[PDB]
Parts: sequence; structure tokens; C-alpha cells
Amino acid sequence: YSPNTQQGRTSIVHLFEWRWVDIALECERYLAPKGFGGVQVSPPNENVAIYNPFRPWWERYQPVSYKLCTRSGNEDEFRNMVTRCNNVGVRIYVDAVINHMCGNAVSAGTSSTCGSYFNPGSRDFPAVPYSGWDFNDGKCKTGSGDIENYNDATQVRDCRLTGLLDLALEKDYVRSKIAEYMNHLIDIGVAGFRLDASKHMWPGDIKAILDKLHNLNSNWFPAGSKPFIYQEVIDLGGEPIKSSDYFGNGRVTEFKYGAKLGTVIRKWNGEKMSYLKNWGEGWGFMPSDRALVFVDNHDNQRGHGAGGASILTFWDARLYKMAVGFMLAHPYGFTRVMSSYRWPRQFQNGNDVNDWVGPPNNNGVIKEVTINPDTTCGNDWVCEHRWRQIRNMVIFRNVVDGQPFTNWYDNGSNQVAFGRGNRGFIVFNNDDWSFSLTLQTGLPAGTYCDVISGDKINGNCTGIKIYVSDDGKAHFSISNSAEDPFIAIHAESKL
Ligand SMILES: OC[C@H]1O[C@H](O[C@H]2[C@H](O)[C@@H](O)[C@@H](O[C@H]3[C@H](O)[C@@H](O)[C@@H](O[C@H]4[C@H](O)[C@@H](O)[C@H](O)O[C@@H]4CO)O[C@@H]3CO)O[C@@H]2CO)[C@H](O)[C@@H](O)[C@@H]1O
Ligand SMILES: OC[C@H]1O[C@H](O[C@H]2[C@H](O)[C@@H](O)[C@H](O[C@H]3[C@H](O)[C@@H](O)[C@H](O)O[C@@H]3CO)O[C@@H]2CO)[C@H](O)[C@@H](O)[C@@H]1O
Ligand SMILES: OC[C@H]1O[C@H](O)[C@H](O)[C@@H](O)[C@@H]1O
Ligand SMILES: *C(=O)[C@@H]1CCC(=O)N1
Ligand SMILES: [Ca+2]
Ligand SMILES: [Cl-]
Repeated sequence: YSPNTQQGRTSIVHLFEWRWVDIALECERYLAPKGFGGVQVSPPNENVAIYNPFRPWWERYQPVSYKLCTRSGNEDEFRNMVTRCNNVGVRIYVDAVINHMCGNAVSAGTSSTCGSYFNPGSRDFPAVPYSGWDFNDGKCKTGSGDIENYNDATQVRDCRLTGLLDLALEKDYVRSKIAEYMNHLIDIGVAGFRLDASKHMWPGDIKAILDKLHNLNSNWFPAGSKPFIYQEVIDLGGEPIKSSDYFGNGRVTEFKYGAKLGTVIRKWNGEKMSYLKNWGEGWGFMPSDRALVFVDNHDNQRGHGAGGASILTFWDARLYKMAVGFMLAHPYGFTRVMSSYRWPRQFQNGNDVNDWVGPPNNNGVIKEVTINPDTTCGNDWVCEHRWRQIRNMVIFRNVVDGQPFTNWYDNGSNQVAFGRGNRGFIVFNNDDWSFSLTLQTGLPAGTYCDVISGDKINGNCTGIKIYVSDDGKAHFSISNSAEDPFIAIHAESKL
């Protein structure tokens, strides 16, 4: 349940589709000094090379083998990345796709990221190796062999998720091959795993697989360290399978979080920020110590999975920064920040027909992440983690770590504020009029740099300044027209 991040680091960033060499560099030049706790990488195992559409992002969720050979790099580069990141105190979490192999209708051949041969029709994946009796063909009871009804917990676990060849996780052999892959990653130095499609696996089979895992690499982690486990389970209520069914194995993705936040911030369905004062379990969310929270993830930012129209993304930058800001400032759950790439989003009727488009590339070769002089990224990498408003809130969360949610204020609409003990205070204005009031910050007297509009550098603030009096009060003024209608100050942004 523990992140195993370096003491004082409270967030991980999803460097979606980034190359191992770019992540290695990013850890050293940026994540370490900016206090990021770790990085969730895209599946590092060999996958199907899909040509139609052309190299979609989702081809990485169709395993061919467990060789660490993908468009992100080979094993040497993978090991290089993990070592360089651990050496500067930044952890690596692997997106483990262990519920299945490839689409059952994909053509046989060597169209894979490492050239391994595979035959879906004959359930043949010699590079692992897996054969027909390593899949749930005989176990699934649906007419199509695919998952057709989510109200039936059994088919959800024994049948094919959109046709993906379902592994027989009950078999000790399959469990062992998977554990072999995971231990390979653990011994290399990875601190944990995002268990992909966990809802589709029996909690008892997952447990069995974890039983075979090693302790974390003792060169970097203390003896007896168990790998961090967060299972992807989309549970918005209404279905028989509940997130709580996986608490025994580790943490669980809380998809209700971003869905709710998104509609509050958009002020949809009669909601407003003032309702957020009992945010967390007060809203029906799982226990804070089991929740892996986020505003958006790689699936719902592009209409996949379960997001809905309220999900906020870099596309809605202004409201997105506010949402991520609120999350990072609130004590509930363990926070994951999304880092995406841009694609030609083109809505037709209700759907983005370019939701398949993979990462920036030149004929299949992923483009490197260029860093512009102003520290933003080029080559279409959005790099939300480098946006000042988000990067500074990541540090904000580190600074107030452990402090209690306190000093809440609200105007009964969309102008709220709250503090974290005596270490941080944040103010939001999401009403269509000006927010100007003197508030109790619970902070020691002094001059603080607003970390949203600017930074603190060698004695001065580059943005807005807030003055806290001897009684902890400070005046705040946020126009409903402000570029970023929220302000944040903390112990370490103080002059
Ligand atoms: O030897 C040539 C073949 O090599 C590869 O075969 C591998 C299988 O694909 C893979 O599943 C695994 O096989 C083990 C079974 O998964 C495991 O359940 C058990 O099998 C039992 C079986 O359940 C039982 O009914 C049977 O009668 O006895 C088995 C034990 O002998 O152990 C299996 C063997 O370890 O490993 C296989 C060998 O690597 C290729 O996939 C295949 O195409 C080749 O023909
Ligand atoms: O609780 C008693 C009843 O349990 C049994 O129902 C079982 C199914 O038989 C069993 O297959 C299923 O659990 C397994 C998956 O089927 C399996 O392949 C995999 O290894 O993990 C699952 C659990 O880890 O679960 C149901 C419910 O327990 C049994 O069939 C009934 O007769 C018993 O009365
Ligand atoms: O590229 C970085 C920039 O991206 C978006 O425009 C954000 O809204 C802005 O705050 C950020 O500085
Ligand atoms: C938590 O993420 C890990 C897996 C469960 C445990 O004890 N540690
Ligand atoms: Ca399954
Ligand atoms: Cl996820």
C-alpha cells in the first residue's frame, strides 16, 4: 500500500508513451529537483505492432511476450532509465498488462515490437511461452467469448475484454510466467506496479501472483520492502464488482474522484465548489489510504474507459489547472499527475475519431521530448507536469504532507479556500464575479509568494504576493477573469 517513494515525495507522474531515454533524462534534470516521487511508465513488455490504424497508443495493451522491448526502448535502455531514476531518488512504476495477450483476431506473424512470432488464432505465443491451455476459452460461458454484460461478475473475469485473449490466471504456470516477468522488473529496480484491467482478474488470482514477488531491490529500498500495488478498477457504482474487493492486494484507482471533480469544476448538474468541503469519503469514495486519485488518466482524457463528458484535461487548461490544484492540495488519497501528448482531436457526432492516435512519431519512431528555453516541451508533448501551476502544486503537496485539512471557507457558491495545518493555504474563485476577502490562513505571519502565478527565487516573488498578519489573516483578491483564478501559498514560498 506504500508508494516506496523517497520520504517527502507525494506524487507520481504518468509519462504516457515517453521513451526510456527521455524519462531517464527527465528524472535527473527535472523530476528529482522538483520533488516528484515517481513515474508510471507505459507497458515495457513487447506488444503487437498495429498498422491499422497506424501505431495507435492502445497497441501497447496487447502483449506478445515479456521481453522488455517496445517503441519506448530495449531492455538496456529500460534498465538504464530505472537505475538513473533511482539514483536521484525518483521511482519507476510499471503498467503491468497481465490479464491478457493480444486481440484474438490479430493476424499471426512477427508484427510485434521485438519481432517475436505469435499466432492469436492458435493461442500461440512461443516467446513466453503460452499455448492454448493457458487461456480461458473453455472457462468463458458467453456466446461470443467476449465480455458482454458487466452485471455478471463471472464473465467479466473469465471472458475476453473486447476480444483480448484472456489468460488462465488460475494456473500456477501462468501465475509463474507473470511473476517471472514482474520479478525481472523488480530486481531491475522498479518500486511498484499499476495492475492493468484488475477488474477483469479474480482478486484471488492477483493475490496468488503477488505471493511470488520478490522484495524490492535492496540497493535502493530498505530490506523487506513490498512493491507498491495500485489496481485499475473502474467502479462508479451500479456493478457487482466493487473496488473494495481488491483492498487485500493493494491500492485501487478511484475513478469517482475525477468524474466528480470534473462536474463540480465545470459547475454542471447544479454543483459548486462549496460542496467540496467534505470531499473524500464524505462523497462515497473509498478509504483515503487505498485510493490512487487523479483528475484524468490516459483512457478517459480521450474518451476511453469510463470518463464521460465531465472529465477535465489539458484541452480545458484553465479549469484543468484548478482541478489538479484542488487535488494536490487536498489530503485525500495518493495523487497521480497526467502528462500527455497532443493529437488531432476531431469530434464527429459524439465521438473523437482520432482517439486512437499514438504518440508523436516519424513513421512509427516516437519523437524525443524536446525542452524549450521556457522549460515547456516541444514535439507535441504537452508536459502538464512542467506547467508552473501544476509543478508548484506538486511541491505544495510535499510541503504540507501530513498536515490536517483545516480553515475551510466558502461563500455558498464557487468561492472556497482551505489550509493544511500551518504549512499551506489555497484559495479558489470559480464564481462569475470577483473574489475579494480577508481570510484566516492558519499560517505564520510573513510575505508569501503565490506559487500559482509565480515562483520564489533568491529572496523575491516572481508573481503575486500575499501578506499574512500576526493573526494569520491575509487579503485575497481573485478576479473571475484571472488567468488562473486560484492562489496557493505555503511554508516554503515564504520570504
Ligand atoms: O514442449 C514443446 C512446447 O513448448 C511450449 O509449451 C509450453 C506450454 O505452452 C506452456 O503452457 C507450459 O506448459 C505447462 C502448462 O502450462 C502447465 O499447466 C503444465 O501442464 C501440465 C498440464 O496441465 C497437464 O494436463 C499435462 O498433462 O501435464 C502438464 C505438465 O507436463 O506444465 C506444462 C509444461 O511445463 O510450458 C510448455 C513448455 O515450455 C509451447 O507453448 C508449445 O507450443 C510447444 O509444443
Ligand atoms: O463459496 C462456495 C462456492 O464457491 C464456488 O464457486 C466458485 C467457482 O467454483 C470458482 O470457479 C470461482 O473462483 C475462482 C475462479 O473461477 C478461478 O478460476 C480463479 O482461480 O480464482 C477464483 C477465486 O480466486 O469463484 C466461485 C465463488 O467462490 C463453488 O463453485 C461452489 O460450489 C461453492 O459452493
Ligand atoms: O506549455 C505550458 C502552458 O500550457 C498551457 O498553455 C497552460 O495553460 C499554461 O499555464 C502553461 O504554462
Ligand atoms: C501496497 O501497495 C503493497 C501491496 C500490498 C502491501 O502490503 N504493500
Ligand atoms: Ca480475465
Ligand atoms: Cl489507471
